[PDB]
Amino acid sequence: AAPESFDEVYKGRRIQGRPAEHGGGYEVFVDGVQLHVMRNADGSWISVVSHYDPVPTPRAAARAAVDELQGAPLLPF
Amino acid sequence: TVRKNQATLTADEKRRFVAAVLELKRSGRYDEFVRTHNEFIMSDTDSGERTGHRSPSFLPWHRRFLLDFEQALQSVDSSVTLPYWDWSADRTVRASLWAPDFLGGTGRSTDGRVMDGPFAASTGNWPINVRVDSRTYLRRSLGGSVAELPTRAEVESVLAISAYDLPPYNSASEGFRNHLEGWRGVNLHNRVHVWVGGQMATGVSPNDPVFWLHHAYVDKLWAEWQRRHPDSAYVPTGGTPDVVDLNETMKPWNTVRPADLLDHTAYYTFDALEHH
Ligand SMILES: [O-][O-]
Ligand SMILES: [Cu+2]
Ligand SMILES: [Cu+2]
Ligand SMILES: [Cu+2]
Repeated sequence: AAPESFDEVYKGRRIQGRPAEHGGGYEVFVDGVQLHVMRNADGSWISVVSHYDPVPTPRAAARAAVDELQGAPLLPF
Repeated sequence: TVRKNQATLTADEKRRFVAAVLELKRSGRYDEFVRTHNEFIMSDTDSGERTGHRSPSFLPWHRRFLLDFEQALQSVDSSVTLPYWDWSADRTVRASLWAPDFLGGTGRSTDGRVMDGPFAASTGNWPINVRVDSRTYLRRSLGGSVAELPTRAEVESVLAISAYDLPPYNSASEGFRNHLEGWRGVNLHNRVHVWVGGQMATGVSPNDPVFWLHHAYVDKLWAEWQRRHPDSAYVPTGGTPDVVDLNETMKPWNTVRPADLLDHTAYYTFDALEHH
């Protein structure tokens, strides 16, 4: 079963996640732009801007992406 | 073709390597390596097709990818070969690797921008074009997101693992390949990506020239593992869905198999590689 959806403002940016590059079952958006994310076999997550650094949830991956971006707009993949 | 530890390059060899890298960038060829890597990063999944990452072919795939890149460098300057970064030995920001005559240093704390060396954005010679993070300058934060590079003792524990890889042949596997890649265990290759930070922490990690030196040392560790376990070899060896078996061909090239890449000495040697 997919993780739950989420919607919050994190560090001034809107991050959204929902159940739905790979056939991969969950979508995340930063200010409306989709961020590629992926789930690992042990249930951890990564995103294309933190791809070598597993975190426990898709919200954690979205937050890690906002941290990485330092205010920059995400470009669509 | 001899691949040398970066720490050992002469000033002339660093000059020639940097110039060849910058020319691949200027001509447009470099960025397609970045693009190829990101496409595989994004499509390799633990429960579906997986070729470049999180799979047994992680090591031959990167071996062929680095050969393609080294052949492109040699098309510019036939004397140049890919050096390797032994991050277990050269483990601080003070390593000559990160000096302004080679790769330049860490990024400044505000925006992570690299401010010195040949690849600093201010030179006009290193636009970041293939990107997800919209910024167009090289970034790094050495030791920012993880405190330490792997040590020789940690590498040795991974080198001692006898099985090349194991079912289910993905990021959950026991075995040498997944320990070296770093998804399980004390974590070698993934941790180095995180330690450099900036683009090296992302799916467009070849945007940083250190990518190649990191993977050339990962590649060297496969060669070391082989010398430690001459009795052990690539697996799987046939009939595995979604995974590249030993004699199956690999995308994107389609014309080469893990079998064709196990013996690096068909293509290059190392400055030093311990015997069995
Ligand atoms: O994996 O780069
Ligand atoms: Cu991915
Ligand atoms: Cu890598
Ligand atoms: Cu023996």
